[PDB]
Parts: sequence; C-alpha cells; structure tokens
Amino acid sequence: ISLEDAIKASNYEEINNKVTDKKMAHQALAYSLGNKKADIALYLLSKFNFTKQDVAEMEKMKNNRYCNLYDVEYLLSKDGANYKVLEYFINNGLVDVNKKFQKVNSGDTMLDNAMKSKDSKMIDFLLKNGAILGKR
Repeated sequence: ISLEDAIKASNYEEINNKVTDKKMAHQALAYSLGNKKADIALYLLSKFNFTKQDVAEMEKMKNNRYCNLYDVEYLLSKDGANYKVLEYFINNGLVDVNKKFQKVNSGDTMLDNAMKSKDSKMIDFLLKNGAILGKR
C-alpha cells in the first residue's frame, strides 16, 4: 500500500515500516494533516523530533500535493480537526503564529483561518499566543 493509504487506514504497522527517518516523516505528517488524521500526526511527532528546520523542509517537499498547494501554517489551521497538531506546533515554537501565507490566500495568517471558521477554541488559543490578522 502507499504511504498515504496507510495513513488513511491508520495502519500503524505499515506506517512504522515505511517512515524510518525524518525526510519520510515530513511526507507522512503532510498527508496526516491533509487527511485530518490528528492521531497519526501526533504519533509521528512522538516518534520523530520535529524542529523549525523540518517545517522549512516541508515547505519545499517534492510530490506532496498538500505542501505543494498550501503553507504548513495553512494546513495546521484550515480544519479544526487538526487543532491538537496546531497546538503542538505553536507550543513547541515550530511556526511563527503570524507567518503570512505565500502559497494560498497570500497574506493571510492562521488567525484569518480561525476567524473565518468561527472556531472559538482555535481563535482563543491563537489570540493567547499573540496572533494577529494578515495585513494588506
């Protein structure tokens, strides 16, 4: 099965066979965010030590449609199903809360996504961590 198929199926034996280093964990985390598999995302974050450098590398990934179309910060914040992953990334300092999107909705921030979705818990979490809206 493909890596994305294993993630969609929560097939941990196949995920653990396939994801042996951080380069593959980048792909796996992007597919987990794109498919709203927060369980698998947090599993990967418990197995590999993600850093700011890893986020930078995810922004340049080959052949991953989610990181091709979207900023990592957009993936973290567009769907409330990924809130615990957003929490991890902000609490561990892996992303700038006010990064301006470059690949989609250029100039927006994570708080723009949270406000649009009217996700009260995400809005409050972001505001508590200094979030502002994108400028123009």
